Amino acid sequence: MDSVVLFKPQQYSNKNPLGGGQIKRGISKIWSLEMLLRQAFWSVPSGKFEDQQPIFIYLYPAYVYAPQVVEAIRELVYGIASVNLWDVRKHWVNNKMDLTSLKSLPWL
RNA sequence: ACUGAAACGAUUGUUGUGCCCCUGGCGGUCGCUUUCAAUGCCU
Repeated sequence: MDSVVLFKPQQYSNKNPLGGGQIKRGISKIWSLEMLLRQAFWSVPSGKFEDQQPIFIYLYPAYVYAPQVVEAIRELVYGIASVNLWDVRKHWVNNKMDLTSLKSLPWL
């Protein structure tokens, strides 16, 4: 449904029968709660989020995190600044291309 | 039926339009066609 999923509901499917009138794709009732939780807690559009060209970065652990590191990664993923590459450029041609300069910039 | 069978990111499009290798410039300056010569010899 256009009111549930984050992208076009009605495009060609290899999973629906070929030449059939079932033109809408399927979603598990589980993934239907998940797409609605994404509308609710990321505040993204229904049926139209894909046109924002969304690319997702997932920050998986090196097997284990301590409780303080999961709290640190909370403070990041809910608080990270929307990156603009112009000043990341500026703070790196200044500082003589020492990449260690990036460690200190206001990323939050 | 290989999460299968068939599967064009395609169609159209001028690196375009204007533009003076331009302006100025003495082949110039100096230079004796010169030097020597019996219209001559006899009546």
